[PDB]
Amino acid sequence: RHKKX
Amino acid sequence: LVPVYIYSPEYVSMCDSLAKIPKRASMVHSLIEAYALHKQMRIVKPKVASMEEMATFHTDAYLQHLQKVSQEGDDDHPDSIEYGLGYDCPATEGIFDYAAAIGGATITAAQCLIDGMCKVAINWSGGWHHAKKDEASGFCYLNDAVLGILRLRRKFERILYVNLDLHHGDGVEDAFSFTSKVMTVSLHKFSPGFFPGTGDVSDVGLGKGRYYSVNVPIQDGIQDEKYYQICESVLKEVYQAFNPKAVVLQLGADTIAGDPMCSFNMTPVGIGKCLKYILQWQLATLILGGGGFNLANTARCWTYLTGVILGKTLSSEIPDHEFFTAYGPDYVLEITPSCRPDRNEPHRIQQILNYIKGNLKHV
Ligand SMILES: [K+]
Ligand SMILES: [Zn+2]
Repeated sequence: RHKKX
Repeated sequence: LVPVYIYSPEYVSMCDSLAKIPKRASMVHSLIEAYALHKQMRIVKPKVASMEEMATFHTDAYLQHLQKVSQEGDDDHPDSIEYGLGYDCPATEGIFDYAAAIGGATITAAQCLIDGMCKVAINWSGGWHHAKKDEASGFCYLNDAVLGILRLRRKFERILYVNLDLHHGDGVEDAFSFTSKVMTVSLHKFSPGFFPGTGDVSDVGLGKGRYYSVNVPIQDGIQDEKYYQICESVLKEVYQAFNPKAVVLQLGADTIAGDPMCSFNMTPVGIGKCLKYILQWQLATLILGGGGFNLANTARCWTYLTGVILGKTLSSEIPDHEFFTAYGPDYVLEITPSCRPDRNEPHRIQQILNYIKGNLKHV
């Protein structure tokens, strides 16, 4: 998981 | 022959409530109306997606969770992190119904295309292509792009998804990773640490879908001329190899100069050339929005692109309307690129293109 934001 | 424009005042008001883009839907529609473009389109009120429609992609457990936290806006529910809710995707009160309305709007656009009502149908409040079957992601709660593609599959045997948003259209690519009925083509920023972290040129899909995913990884600072050269080269090859019967085109405006993400350096004119190239194929085309976090520039962009769809040249001056003061102090439609470097080296772009050509030989 990545953050957008 | 006249484009369909998916719109109602109630729909725009729901879309205005999305956490990361408040009021944006009103600004976009208001500017389109200010240029009188709606008078040249067939206005179609969206239908709301049914649970059965949503569940053809999303899981029951995820839909049930979204419905539950949506009822009162429980942004503090302990189970939300499993389902992707949290910082990027807060449990805004009503979000289930808002997302169902956006899903339904994209399905309505698809159905208009199936019925031959139009050759182009527009849902500028759609394009939420990061959501997974069981997970919110990237400001996306329901994947309206996937739902639209699945509706188009009723008639159109092969569908091309073209993503021009700054961010890799990973939810759509994942949904169709294992099939050859839908080809996905994504031009996006690709850099370790940059959301969603996927979409290298070597990502080509899986199983029976191998080579039916195309990814064009691009670096910061790209401007109109080079972007169009890339886009045209890839789409030329894709069109010949895949022979699509319908196109879903995602035009997120977070690539445009002035976006706070400050990554690409595009103007609406460059995106407009890509759009014109696709329109000359004369296929059923579903137009979606997506990201775009300079709200006035996103309205400038999508209004300009609506003009491109209609074959119209728009006046440079922003017309008087509800949000006129958001366009000061110059009040013009055109956007100027920033003075920062293009980090895309010609040899790298060429190798990416050659790699893609090699993949498409298998198609
Ligand atoms: K695919
Ligand atoms: Zn984006």
